Amino acid sequence: MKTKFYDYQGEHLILYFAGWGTPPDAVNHLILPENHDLLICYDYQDLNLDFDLSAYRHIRLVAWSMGVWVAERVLQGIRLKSATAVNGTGLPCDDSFGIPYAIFKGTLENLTENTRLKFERRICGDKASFERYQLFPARPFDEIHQELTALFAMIQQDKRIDLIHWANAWVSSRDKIFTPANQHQYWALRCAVQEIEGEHYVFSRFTHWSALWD
Repeated sequence: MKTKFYDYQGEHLILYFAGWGTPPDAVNHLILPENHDLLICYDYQDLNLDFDLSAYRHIRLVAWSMGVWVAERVLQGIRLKSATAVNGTGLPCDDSFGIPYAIFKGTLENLTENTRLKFERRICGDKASFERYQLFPARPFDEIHQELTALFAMIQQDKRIDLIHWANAWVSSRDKIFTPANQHQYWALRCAVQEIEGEHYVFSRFTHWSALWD
């Protein structure tokens, strides 16, 4: 996978796992706590994370959408200070616990630049939110298409769960991707759940990283 590393000379690390095909810039507006570096992880063509986590004292994970499933594999066996899921579950292609199969598979079967934009409208909700999201630099179509191909294969072949344990989960009330009922069904007996009014992309409602876990 790809990374973007921010050296703020921190003792601690915030680890952000992006959604499938999403722009890393979608979290630039979040203020970091003092004494924290940031590592943005994305482009899940594979699960290789070429980065040394060892120097950090505390590592806090924030994973959005399909990033939750990815983070469970990448960080299995790594001690985390906290792990926060944002509109994502351990079973991302799942009629009960994730994105319904018809939607997940349908998205890949029909994926074009045009349907990509329609899917981003579904992720963002209203037109104004969608248009704001379009100002983030878009990742190349061929890259996000290959990413979904890779994710689809991996997710179909590996339905393991609870590879790490989560501290809390945020669930958007109008999420049209991971439906709120499915998110609640997954997280109910696993971790604290925080409901928030919003859409699958909900980072726009936050100003500070730390609000996500504190």
